[PDB]
Amino acid sequence: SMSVKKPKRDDSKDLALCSMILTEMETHEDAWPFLLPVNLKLVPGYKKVIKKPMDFSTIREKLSSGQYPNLETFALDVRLVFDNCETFNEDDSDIGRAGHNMRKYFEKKWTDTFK
Repeated sequence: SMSVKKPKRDDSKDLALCSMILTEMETHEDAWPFLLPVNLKLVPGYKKVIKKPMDFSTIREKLSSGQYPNLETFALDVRLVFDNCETFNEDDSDIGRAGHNMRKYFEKKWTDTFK
């Protein structure tokens, strides 16, 4: 509350660290469904079904241009990638498995870096 602050967590290395995590996800072999925005002209359903599209390239632009206020908002866009994947793909498909793998991969790096 007013004039009563929790001790200050050092957040000066967050930007750098999220960029590292993002690079590691960009270079994973199961990143391919996620590298670029889904073509809304060529994939029936995607536009109407998926209210907030997200992909790694879009995350990378936002991070590089100060569009993440904190590490929580960045983690949200990353999860959104995989939640969208689950909404639109069967678990038993190459893309559905990629999404599950990439989520697991992310959540470990997140925990190992920040918790």
